[PDB]
Amino acid sequence: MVLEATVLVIDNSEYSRNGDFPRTRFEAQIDSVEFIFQAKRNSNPENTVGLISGAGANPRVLSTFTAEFGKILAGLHDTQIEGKLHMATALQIAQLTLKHRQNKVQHQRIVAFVCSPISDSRDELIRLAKTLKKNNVAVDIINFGEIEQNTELLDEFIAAVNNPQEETSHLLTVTPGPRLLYENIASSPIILEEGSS
Amino acid sequence: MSLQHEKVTIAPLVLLSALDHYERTQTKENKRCVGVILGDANSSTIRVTNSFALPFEEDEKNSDVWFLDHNYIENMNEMCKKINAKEKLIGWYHSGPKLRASDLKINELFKKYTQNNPLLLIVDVKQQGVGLPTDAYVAIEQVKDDGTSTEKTFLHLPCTIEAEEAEEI
Amino acid sequence: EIDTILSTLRMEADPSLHPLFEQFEKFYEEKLWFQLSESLTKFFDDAKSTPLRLRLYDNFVSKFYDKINQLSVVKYLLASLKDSKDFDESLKYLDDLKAQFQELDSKKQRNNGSKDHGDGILLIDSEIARTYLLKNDLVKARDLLDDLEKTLDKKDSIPLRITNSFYSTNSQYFKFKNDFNSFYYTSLLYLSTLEPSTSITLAERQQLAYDLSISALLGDKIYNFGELLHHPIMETIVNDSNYDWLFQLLNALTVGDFDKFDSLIKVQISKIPILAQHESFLRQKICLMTLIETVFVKNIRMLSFEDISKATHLPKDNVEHLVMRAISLGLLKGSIDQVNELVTISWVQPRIISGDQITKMKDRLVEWNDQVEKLGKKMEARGQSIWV
Repeated sequence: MVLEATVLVIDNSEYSRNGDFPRTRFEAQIDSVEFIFQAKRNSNPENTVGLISGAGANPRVLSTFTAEFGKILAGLHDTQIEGKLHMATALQIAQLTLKHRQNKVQHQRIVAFVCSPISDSRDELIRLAKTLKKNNVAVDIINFGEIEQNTELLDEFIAAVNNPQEETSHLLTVTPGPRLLYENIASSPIILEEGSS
Repeated sequence: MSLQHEKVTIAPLVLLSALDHYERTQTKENKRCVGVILGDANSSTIRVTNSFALPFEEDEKNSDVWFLDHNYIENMNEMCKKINAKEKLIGWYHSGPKLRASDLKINELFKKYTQNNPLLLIVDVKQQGVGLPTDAYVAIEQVKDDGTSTEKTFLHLPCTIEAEEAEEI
Repeated sequence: EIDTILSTLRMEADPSLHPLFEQFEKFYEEKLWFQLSESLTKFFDDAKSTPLRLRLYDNFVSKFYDKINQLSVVKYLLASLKDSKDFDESLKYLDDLKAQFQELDSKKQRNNGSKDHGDGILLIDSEIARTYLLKNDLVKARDLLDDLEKTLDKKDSIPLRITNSFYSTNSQYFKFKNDFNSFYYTSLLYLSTLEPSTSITLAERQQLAYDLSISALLGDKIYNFGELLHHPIMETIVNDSNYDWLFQLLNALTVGDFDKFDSLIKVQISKIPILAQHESFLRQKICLMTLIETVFVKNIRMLSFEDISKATHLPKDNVEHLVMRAISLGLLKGSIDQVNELVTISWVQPRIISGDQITKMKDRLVEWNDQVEKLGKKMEARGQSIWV
């Protein structure tokens, strides 16, 4: 919704080669990202988007907060998929991006795609869940990596981040079978999100 | 990407430019300033003329998490040619006090820019040493004969000066 | 479609490989084609000698080329066709898959937008060189190896997989010539860089351990004896009758013991005739080792010939010849006095490090540190008035 800066975490993994979403999950993310950018822009023109990845041996800033849709897209061609995502750093890298923005009038928000069973420790990320809300960052976990037969670390994180605050975390679970990733996010709330001051 | 490397000659301007840049970002007190480093490369002695600051954030609990504005650099290079059209990207300076093991990950990102293997020029900001208060390293990837896999590791290059007539006087 | 082929191949296969067959079927259905790839790796590691392998890979390569991990896919085949015994067949099959890849990267490289397929072309190209080497065509292999060599060096970061395949061509090629010193250096590079997932077997690894040891015993500028003892392949392979006497010969050399060397070689020279047709290197090596060793560990860089006579247990005629030969080899450098009966050295060839040797050099620095330190104090006390 309005009055928001957005860090999109795109998951670069080899679990994004699963053709559970046609054709492949990575290429489904290519369409999805472009929409999410446009949607936030027409709601309120102070919304800008930055892009980070999981890619590398350590995640990386590919795009700083920018008003250009084409730089986000360009960032997607740049990043490789042999890389692999680790949650613990990806959360922290994103907060650093939220400290350098084009519009310091907006508020701080993360949207995170997960295509991977995250083998990172649950207990570790629970400390980081409590870091975000002190920095006044919310994270939305778009989850379809851990419905692949792993336990849900995510349930715990979403509850911990939630606190009376206008930035509110939201949990989406998406059906793994074919419906076209971009469609499932588009038809579900991405601008009907509401605050909890 | 050239492996053409033997030495590093350093303009006095670089050392000084990087000393102020560290304190004007105000990433100091065990927080690093990392900027781009500009000069000639693709020759045995790497000739370093100039440096600029880059916006940078250093998580001090985890030096393995940082902020680097990738876009900006492309913007900056266009301005570097105005100054001198032999300035091109050749690396990034570190502000000491010495080499670290968080430097390899930062080095990665700097491979999308340089036509030479990214230089790490440690500008000591305290002025320690028995020669020039600089060390120089470059990242080279090489097999190890001990029995372990291919690592990327920093080999030292000597530090030296040479200077233009205008600069020296 | 492919499902019926899996079930008939599952039936024929081993009990060990039956549970791995079930998993390809389940994962195909569930559309999680990445965990599909991991099961295949474990299958291809221990399917080296069963016939099921060629058919299984032929099924999957057709359907997925970039919807599984490309590097592994090619690596399987290289191993598939080394274990084959029909080489005119292997050569076709590789060539046909190469053709497909060159067509493939026109559509798919841009469609995916972050996956190249050109690393796969190089991976096939390495094996076609080795195929010529199995047929005893050394020239053709070299023409493919020169192309691989240029590409590899341009890269400033290397995949382990490609440079492993690069070294594999070289090592088989040098030993057809029977070049010990060339073969040895190559094989060190190959073991060091090895992949996390080995399609390289322990049988080949035990062979490589044997070849290296022949090269060292039969070498003349190889003083890497402790390097073998400081690399897992030879120091952990001590386990068979064949590698017990052999391991001892490499230890005998390092300490410089001549009586044990002789006792083992008397047993073994009969049993294996390869030692019986290169004996000259073999018995001379232990004399050279002791010769380079002595000069290095002493502060002085000159030895009497009487000191050489004792230590290598040779006549005074051959003590002089041993020095000549060493310098020709370029292990020691200097000048020879026959008329002060000295050898005066100016160069030692770098050789092994060992706990022992580490300490020997340390001491020399303390002693030289004392010479520096006390002098600077003489000079400080002198000309005190003038330090401006």
